[PDB]
Amino acid sequence: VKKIPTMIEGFDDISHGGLPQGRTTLVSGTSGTGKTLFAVQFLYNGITIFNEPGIFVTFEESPQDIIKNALSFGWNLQSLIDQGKLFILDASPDPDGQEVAGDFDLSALIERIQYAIRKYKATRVSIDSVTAVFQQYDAASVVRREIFRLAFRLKQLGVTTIMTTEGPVARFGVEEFVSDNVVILRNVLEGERRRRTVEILKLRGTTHMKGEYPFTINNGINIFPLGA
Amino acid sequence: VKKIPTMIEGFDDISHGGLPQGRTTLVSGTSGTGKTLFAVQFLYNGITIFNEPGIFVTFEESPQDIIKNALSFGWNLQSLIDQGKLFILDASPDPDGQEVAGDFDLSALIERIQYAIRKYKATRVSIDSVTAVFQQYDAASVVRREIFRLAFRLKQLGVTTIMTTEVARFGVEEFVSDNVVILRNVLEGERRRRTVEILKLRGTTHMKGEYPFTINNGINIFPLGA
Amino acid sequence: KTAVLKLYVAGNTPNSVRALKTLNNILEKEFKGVYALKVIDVLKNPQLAEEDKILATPTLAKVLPPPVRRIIGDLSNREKVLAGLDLLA
Amino acid sequence: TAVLKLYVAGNTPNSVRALKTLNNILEKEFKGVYALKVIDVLKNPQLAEEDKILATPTLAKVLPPPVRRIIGDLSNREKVLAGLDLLA
Amino acid sequence: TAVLKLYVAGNTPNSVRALKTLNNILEKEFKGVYALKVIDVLKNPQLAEEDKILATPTLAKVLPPPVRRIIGDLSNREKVLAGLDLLA
Amino acid sequence: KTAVLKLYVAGNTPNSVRALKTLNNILEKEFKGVYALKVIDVLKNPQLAEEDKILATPTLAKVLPPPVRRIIGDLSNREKVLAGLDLLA
Amino acid sequence: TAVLKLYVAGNTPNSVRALKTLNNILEKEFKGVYALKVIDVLKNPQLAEEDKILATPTLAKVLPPPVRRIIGDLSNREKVLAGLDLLA
Amino acid sequence: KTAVLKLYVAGNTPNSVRALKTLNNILEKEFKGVYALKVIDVLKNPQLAEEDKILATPTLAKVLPPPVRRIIGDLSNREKVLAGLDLLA
Ligand SMILES: Nc1ncnc2c1ncn2[C@@H]1O[C@H](COP(=O)(O)OP(=O)(O)O)[C@@H](O)[C@H]1O
Ligand SMILES: Nc1ncnc2c1ncn2[C@@H]1O[C@H](COP(=O)(O)OP(=O)(O)O)[C@@H](O)[C@H]1O
Repeated sequence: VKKIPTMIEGFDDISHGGLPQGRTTLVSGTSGTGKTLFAVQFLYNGITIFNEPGIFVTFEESPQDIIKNALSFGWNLQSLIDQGKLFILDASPDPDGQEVAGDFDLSALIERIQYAIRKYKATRVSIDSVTAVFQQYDAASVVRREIFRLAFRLKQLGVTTIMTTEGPVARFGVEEFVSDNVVILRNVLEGERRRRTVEILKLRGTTHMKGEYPFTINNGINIFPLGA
Repeated sequence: VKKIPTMIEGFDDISHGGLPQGRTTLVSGTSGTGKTLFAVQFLYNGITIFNEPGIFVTFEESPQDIIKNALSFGWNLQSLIDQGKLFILDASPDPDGQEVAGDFDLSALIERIQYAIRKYKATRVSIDSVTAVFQQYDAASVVRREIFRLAFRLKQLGVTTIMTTEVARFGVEEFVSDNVVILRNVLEGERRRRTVEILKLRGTTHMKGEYPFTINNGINIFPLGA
Repeated sequence: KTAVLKLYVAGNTPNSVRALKTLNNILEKEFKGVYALKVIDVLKNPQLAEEDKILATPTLAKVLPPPVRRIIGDLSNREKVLAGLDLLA
Repeated sequence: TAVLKLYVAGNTPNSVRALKTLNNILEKEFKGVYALKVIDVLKNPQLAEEDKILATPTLAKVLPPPVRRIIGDLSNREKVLAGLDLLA
Repeated sequence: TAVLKLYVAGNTPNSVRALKTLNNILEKEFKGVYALKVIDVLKNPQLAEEDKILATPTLAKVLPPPVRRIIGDLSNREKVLAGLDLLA
Repeated sequence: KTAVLKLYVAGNTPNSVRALKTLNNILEKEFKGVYALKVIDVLKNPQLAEEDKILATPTLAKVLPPPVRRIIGDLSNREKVLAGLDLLA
Repeated sequence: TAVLKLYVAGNTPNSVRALKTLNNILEKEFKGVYALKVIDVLKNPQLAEEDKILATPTLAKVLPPPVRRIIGDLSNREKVLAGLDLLA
Repeated sequence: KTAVLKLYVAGNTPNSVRALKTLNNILEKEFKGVYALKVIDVLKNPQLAEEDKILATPTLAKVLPPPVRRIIGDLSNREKVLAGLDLLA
């Protein structure tokens, strides 16, 4: 049995030592709950504390805007990225969109990822919004298969990896089942207020904390439930 | 008539004698509720207490990853496989995926199963996530036929078998079977309670309802005696 | 060169001699001899099917020379097999 | 200064479909629209990343106008033979 | 010792479709694959029950291999003329 | 022998002389004479339609010789009527 | 006393489709089934209202039997050339 | 008489020279000369596209002589343009 630290303010102790290693971790929530942020903060903890080099893969967002995103909490990346920090794989859509004359195998992306890793010594990689890839290419068949070959490749390489994907509590598996341990971040609306909470359904073949617990954001995501 | 023990902590008495025998029992719950666990631990219970060899069929999970699973409970299976006792059948999809040029007769899998059993003399079989083939093969037509001939073939062989399938709903095109346990994970207030409901065993003494449970080294359950 | 392709069949089930009939003519009418064949009656020697861990019938082809791939089914649909034939370039 | 560039994944079926149909375009329609470049992105993907590709087989063109890139099997002969052109 | 057996429902349309197309198979493809038996299950259904049939028109075959039974109009000429065969 | 078929029509509604036009040529081009016909203008003698308790127009055919059956509609689709013709065997 | 009457909307495309195909019917099938009347309902719609029409292009017929009215582009040549007829 | 038709294009985007290629042959193979044309590269003179307040590319045709109408798209589908051609009657 394996395990890896994260030290997000108060998350790790629920996972009793953090994320699984060499295994694919999927993170899902409704739009607007800081999934991408969770990925960013995760990997930034990694490289800053453990010097566990990172790859941030982005479909939805543009790099310049993800750095201007993260710079809000007081993290300056590109100048420090010159150190050989984290590498942002740009998978933002060609604005001109694309035309199709046949089906594709997304080998370009996965192989690009693994060169990026084997260049950056990376042991940790996050991946922002796969549903966008389902809404990027209107072929819902293959993207399942090639996301699967990605996650499997990452399990082979033994790297820690994260996936972000898009009604909270009710029927929530989004559209991309295909993963091996799952965190679900939901923010519920009751009366006329908002409670941001984290549920971990279960972490497969590993200790996990029992149930869902509310959280809020600061410079990095925080909550500390359990005392005693 | 007849039934077979599970000797998993506190389930056996809910079923009033454990799982049925010579019949295929379906185990279903929403994803993330430890169905796979129930199956693995079922065959491990069989083999460790009775020396009743088992065949564990796995699509979703990876074999080595099922053993790295089980080492959490402190059990060495690879030693048990080399002992010639339990066999973990790898029916996981080739990551390279599939291309299709026609209809299937899914004889290959079933023949693999029955060769595995008739070699290991196995009396226990788990099948984790038939649903995976549905997430593999887009033909909901034939899998009907081949699941039925599978479960039936197993009843010829008379071995006890388990099928796992993917809140308070039905069975998501899994087709009725002849005895069914639905273990449900409930979300109430702002905490979550894992419970086991056992829906039916046809022609057999049975306990009434849903019953709360938690996990240790093996699944633990809370019956009611005295 | 030295192209290889190997097939898994279920005895003489209808779908699969559909498959074989339609196949042999494909493999020696297009080109007489890329490569000969092996047929596997998984009904009376299935442990070979198990060590290759194949799952379905009729399951066709071979993954050498590169890459590792390959295709299952009725094989009536000639287009997909002649789209999945490799070699030449 | 004719130019045309193509991206492939080793020898995946989709990409030899692609290559066959492409070269056959290049020697049924017009012999020399533009020279060619083929890339097995498996052992030189940094080129694919400078090209910022995400999918295979990706066929692309820069000058003459416009700067363009279309992906796939290149099975749909109609749209790709509609996606040739020039005039200016 | 050639054998082939067929089950019909009196003279329902589906079953004279079936019979026409069947005999025409039997005298366009091969004159004598196997002798025949036709059963109007309306006045001898105990034969249908020993055959444990549920549907009409049900066409079946026992030896040479394998033991087999297919049902219907036998309109889909492709699959039934694919469901003939032998070799062994 | 002595084959019988009888038809119910609605005067001269479009669908039903579509039906009759397309029909008569079917009944005497395939085979000139299996059997002659009866046409029923249910608009001005409907009690015959009521004693036969028929419900729709255009409603075609007859249920003797066996079995009791028979078919309704536009009858443009020649396939289904030549699939529903009985006799010969 | 042959009669046939037609309703159009000025020169909307649907209605010159309609008119073309109609006159071509009238001079491919039968030269003179029935005389004709065409109405640009834009500057004499009271005629359309006495005809109680709701849609264009509306093609109609009164005697010989029956009293009838069918609408549209008259593109579906099959059903309209099936909606001619007479005999009685 | 004096028939008019005018077109809005987006420079040399694929869809739109698809459109133009397919179009010019329509406009001078059916009939050599109903009427000549105007093409508008909305990429480098768009205020004409804005005063006509057109919204899409490739946007085809003209609304005089009557009525005011007209059609957009790939224009591969020859049927709809030869269904939308007006004149003659
Ligand atoms: N200073 C801040 N205070 C509170 N919330 C912030 C601050 N900066 C960013 N956020 C939150 O971060 C979130 C971004 O995450 P989200 O909306 O889920 O986008 P994504 O889906 O890309 O993660 C926003 O919802 C925003 O409310
Ligand atoms: N330390 C542990 N505590 C509790 N359960 C564990 C532990 N280690 C492994 N497991 C079990 O291993 C199981 C793997 O099965 P899983 O695939 O999660 O079932 P499901 O199909 O319901 O998701 C988990 O459900 C979990 O119950």
